[PDB]
Amino acid sequence: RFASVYAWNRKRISNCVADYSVLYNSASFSTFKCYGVSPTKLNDLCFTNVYADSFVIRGDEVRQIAPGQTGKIADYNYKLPDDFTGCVIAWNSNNLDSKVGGNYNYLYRLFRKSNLKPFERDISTEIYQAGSTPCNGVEGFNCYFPLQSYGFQPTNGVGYQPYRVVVLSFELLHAPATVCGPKKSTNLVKNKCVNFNFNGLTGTGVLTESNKKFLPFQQFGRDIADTTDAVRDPQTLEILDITPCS
Amino acid sequence: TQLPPAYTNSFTRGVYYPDKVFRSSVLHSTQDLFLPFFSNVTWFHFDNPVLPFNDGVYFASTEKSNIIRGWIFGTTLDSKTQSLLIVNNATNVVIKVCEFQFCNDPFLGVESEFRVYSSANNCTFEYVSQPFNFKNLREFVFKNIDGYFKIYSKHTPINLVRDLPQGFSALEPLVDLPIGINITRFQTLLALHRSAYYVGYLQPRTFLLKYNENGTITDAVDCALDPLSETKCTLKSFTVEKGIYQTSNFRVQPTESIVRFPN
Amino acid sequence: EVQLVESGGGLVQPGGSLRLSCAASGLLVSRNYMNWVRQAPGKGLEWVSIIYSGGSTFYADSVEGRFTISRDESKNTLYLQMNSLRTDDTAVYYCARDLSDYGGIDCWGQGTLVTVS
Amino acid sequence: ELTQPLSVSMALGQTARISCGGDNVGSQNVHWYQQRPGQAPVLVIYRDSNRPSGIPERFSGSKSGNTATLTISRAQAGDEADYYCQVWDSSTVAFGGGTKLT
Ligand SMILES: *[C@@H]1O[C@H](CO)[C@@H](O)[C@H](O)[C@H]1NC(C)=O
Repeated sequence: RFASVYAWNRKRISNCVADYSVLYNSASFSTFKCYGVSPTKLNDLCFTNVYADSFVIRGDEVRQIAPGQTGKIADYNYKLPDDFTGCVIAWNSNNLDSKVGGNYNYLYRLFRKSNLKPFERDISTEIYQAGSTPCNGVEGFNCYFPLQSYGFQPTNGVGYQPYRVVVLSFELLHAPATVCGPKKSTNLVKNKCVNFNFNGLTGTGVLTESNKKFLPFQQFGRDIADTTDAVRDPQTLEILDITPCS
Repeated sequence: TQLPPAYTNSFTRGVYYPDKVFRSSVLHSTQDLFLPFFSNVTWFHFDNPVLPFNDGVYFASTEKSNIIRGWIFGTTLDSKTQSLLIVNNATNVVIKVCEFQFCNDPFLGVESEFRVYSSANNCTFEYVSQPFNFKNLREFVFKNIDGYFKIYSKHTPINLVRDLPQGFSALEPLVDLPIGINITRFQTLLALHRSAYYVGYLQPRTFLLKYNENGTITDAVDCALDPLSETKCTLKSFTVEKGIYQTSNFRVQPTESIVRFPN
Repeated sequence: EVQLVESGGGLVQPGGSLRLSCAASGLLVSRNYMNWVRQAPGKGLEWVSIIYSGGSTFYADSVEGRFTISRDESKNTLYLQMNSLRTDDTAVYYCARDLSDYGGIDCWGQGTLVTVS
Repeated sequence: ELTQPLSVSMALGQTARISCGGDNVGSQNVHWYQQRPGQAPVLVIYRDSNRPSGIPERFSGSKSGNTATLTISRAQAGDEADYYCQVWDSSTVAFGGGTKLT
């Protein structure tokens, strides 16, 4: 279950490999809009933190989850800053979320005295004052519990369909990035002149099996003039000598 | 039993492999933070003070009884800033980073008890190991570079009650943690018994390291220790032939400053 | 409970503008969604504009290009600045306090006609 | 938008009903107003069926698949008004064209 709005589950993704393109390429989402980044170039980036904000809204509200939009959700529930960078992913969840009679676990904030700040969250049920006497603590004239708590029905228009929304934001907080897209690789072919890239080490030469042994620890070896002599392959931990191409 | 600080001789301990580069049967000159040779090391035993981290810490200890379990590293160490807590809890060893509140007298007990901190705070990550005379000498080197908390370590068998054994061994990287926090102080975590450690500091130094055919450091020379070592570093050899070698220049420094203009 | 009253002009010309105003006893303008509702002159009701409680505004594109809705919280007065007037806009303009789903339009004014010719 | 029957007339002592038809589903909350000519619309039914204090007990609402319904239990000459229904659609407040009841 996804949470309602006025209620955000922020996953906090760190220390992992993000196969972003799986989400993009698997066309199971109705909406997959990326701001500031191509959805397919996201794989070449790495962040200190990635946040996934999980919530449920109605179909005609999907368009409000955007840096430039306004409305009941954009302003009182989940506001994105105008400089938002990240991806908004959403899909039709009618199959899980609609109930006959209405699946009333879904809350929306119909009341606030001001717009909500970007990424601000306010989860109080405080009875709202519309005027006159505060009337605090009870509903009444000029006192309104803030959230409607609508339900979803099996019979609906596409707009009343529940949608599950996950918003991915990305940041670099003056720290080593830890959420990286996957590395790609090629097959390893020996006894040919090849332009190599092993981990972060590059150069052209010919690899052959080596008779060297490294402590479990070392990854690369060098000669007396600091030239890489051999490398350990990252997948098969064998040591391969590098000769110059003639 | 109230104790004063004790002191010892570091000899040639505090050497670690500075990189993940393999060298075979070579002599190599490198510059990094190392424990200086023959430094004055502080020896501790219920005394678990907060110590400066400076540029990095050489830590070593002797036990047979699984008392030394961990460390706290950070700055203010009061929940106001993010900090690093490393603890061996017998079931497992966990490295945690959080804006932890700490006890002013954190401890563990022989498991019978755990205290260390009264509270958690917004936390960012954990790394968890799998479930599970002094006899064991453990050595660690802790340095914090460009956001990474680099830990090197070695396990040396011992059979000695009184002091750090003499000898040479280089420590290998244990873990390299992408944390991104400042560390200025640290504290050692000991268990109380329920039903002996040394601290030195690293300084920038130049060393020659002697690598054997298998890429193992078998010896080392601290180029700033004395004139013989300076000669060895100059010549790139652990063996020096009879003769005279220029190794450094002597330079007189100004001791005062004079500024004069007419009345 | 709320005594909401309109204020506005008489005859204005096409291409002109007019500032209309609503205020009420027992109500904070800053705390409500407020609407201006138009009753076409023998034709029927249309929504024209809304100001969100403490927020943004929306307009019926099917009704107009741009007229603006605004509020002054120190007065609890709601305003509609009409512009780009057409004779097509002769109508009764009403004050309205909108509770959306929770309770529809709870409070109405009496209605003020704007004559455009 | 909201569809309308056009009228109910000489409904005296009987019930009276109005229906608004929309792709808008009875799912859209449908509210109802009674506009006596010359007066501002008066809310009579809210949150689909409920009635406000201050109007006759005669009023209540109900709904079908896509259609909201207003019901008056006993019709009187004094009930003549132009009755309306409204929809909160996508921040657009729409009204039906009104039903003439007497
Ligand atoms: C990588 O995967 C292959 C195929 O499962 C396996 O044979 C190889 O040992 C793995 N290497 C590492 C370093 O995990």
